[PDB]
Amino acid sequence: GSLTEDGLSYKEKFVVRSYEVGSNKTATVETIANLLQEVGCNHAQSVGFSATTTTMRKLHLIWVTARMHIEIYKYPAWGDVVEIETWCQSEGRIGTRRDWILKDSVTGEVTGRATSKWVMMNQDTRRLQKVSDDVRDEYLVFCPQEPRLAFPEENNRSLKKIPKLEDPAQYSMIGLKPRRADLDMNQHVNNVTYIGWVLESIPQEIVDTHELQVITLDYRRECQQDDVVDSLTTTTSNDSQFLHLLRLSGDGQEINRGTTLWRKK
Amino acid sequence: GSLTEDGLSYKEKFVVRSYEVGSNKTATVETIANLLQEVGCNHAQSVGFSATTTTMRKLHLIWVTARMHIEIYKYPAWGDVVEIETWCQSEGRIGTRRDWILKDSVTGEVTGRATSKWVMMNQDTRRLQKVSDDVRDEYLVFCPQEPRLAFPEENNRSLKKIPKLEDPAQYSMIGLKPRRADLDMNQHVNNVTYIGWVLESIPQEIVDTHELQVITLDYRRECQQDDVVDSLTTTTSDSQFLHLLRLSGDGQEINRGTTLWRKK
Ligand SMILES: CCOC(=O)NCc1ccccc1
Ligand SMILES: CCOC(=O)NCc1ccccc1
Repeated sequence: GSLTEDGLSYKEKFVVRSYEVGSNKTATVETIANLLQEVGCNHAQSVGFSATTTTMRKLHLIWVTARMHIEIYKYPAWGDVVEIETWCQSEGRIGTRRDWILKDSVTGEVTGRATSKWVMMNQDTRRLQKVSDDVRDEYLVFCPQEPRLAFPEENNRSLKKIPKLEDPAQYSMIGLKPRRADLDMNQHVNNVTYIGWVLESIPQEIVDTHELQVITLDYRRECQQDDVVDSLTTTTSNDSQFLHLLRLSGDGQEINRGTTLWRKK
Repeated sequence: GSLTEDGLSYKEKFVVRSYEVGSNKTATVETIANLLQEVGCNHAQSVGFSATTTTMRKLHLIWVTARMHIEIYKYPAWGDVVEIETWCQSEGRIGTRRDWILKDSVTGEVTGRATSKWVMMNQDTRRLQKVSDDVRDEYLVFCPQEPRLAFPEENNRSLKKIPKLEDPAQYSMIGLKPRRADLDMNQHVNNVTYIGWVLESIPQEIVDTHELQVITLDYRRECQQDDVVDSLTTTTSDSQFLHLLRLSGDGQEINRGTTLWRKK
């Protein structure tokens, strides 16, 4: 992959693999989500991140995900090439945004888009805090300074407030735990695993007769390597919508909330 | 990916991804095993399986893995390229073999090698019958006919009988369930998941101080979507382990094997 001409965005091509696809022989939303992170990390490397600015490293600070939002119009087939463009933007003192555009390599038509909100956190204490002006200065030179949104629309679904699922839940999947393959290189649960866990409460019948169109996922706390998770779904609706809650079963601590939206094939 | 000049093997180059590596920033054996299955699939397509031969699809037969054996000398780093070459061979009417060699694309030096044993089964009934001369002969024209072995050496790890762990196990990890990411395009649990399930009972202190050099794994029976799996490990010894996968209730064996780890 590579930096565009202006050096303010990054593109990479991916061939969809046999094991990356579901029962339709098209890419799963967990697969899309892993390619979104691979191309993110490849952009980070390309602009010099050995992913922390100098001020970040001196204050033991990191980017962490507060929200992921993914809209898929077509899931690429087994053997197909998808093209993903990525870029970041400063959201002033609040945090940063990474956005993505997925294309069919052959047609050049937009097949997907995704937006994400990141906040600063102390790695040691886990305390959230503001982007300082020193840090802003530092990474603002890798970012288009005029707006560039994957989701421009005036009331797009990617910014909506998400409520807490009320007990009892219409569906549930109980006693979910990560294995070593769920962990990243820093031994934290991969952010994509949460997507998988949220979807495990969707009944097989919805998955067999529908196509996932939108997923909006808030991150509240992390699951540790020795935590166990309960996944809770309630239908809220030709389009099926759901509301989602992930919580630790060792006391019911909220770890993620979310909404999905599915159209019949 | 592409067939070699003679049309009798397939090579492919893979760039190791961020999420495919563990705490030392080199590929997991699960990443390696996923890459082996992708080059295998890509080879099947290249020689005209758009994987079932004629008379195979007529008597509802499929290839299923009996054994996977993997030896790693160096796990590729994050952003490195592993070049894997793969090829099949006839093992008479017993079954079929698929072999792999991995190399550092910049050095050309071998970094791993993998062998796998495959038998026929119906697919509706799942009865493990053997290779006829229609479910054969049709696939020999894609195989080197003279022997070509990732593991040539007589008396060698990859062919050894594995025994059954005796209760009580030294370590265990209980209540393992596959989620939808664990299923393939036929909604069967992907064979790579059992590898993950077997290593889950190796204690973290071992993973933190050693590197896995060898994994031998037998496949006895499939784990279904609503099955629950228990993973059991005992040191036999470098460290050596004996492994057993069994279904959480009745104690139905699904997998047995052994691993071998060198201190870093
Ligand atoms: C800098 C690399 O980070 C990403 O691109 N992250 C992608 C992602 C975020 C949230 C949930 C799942 C995936
Ligand atoms: C024909 C395509 O299948 C493969 O090559 N699969 C490779 C594999 C086998 C057993 C366990 C893990 C991986």
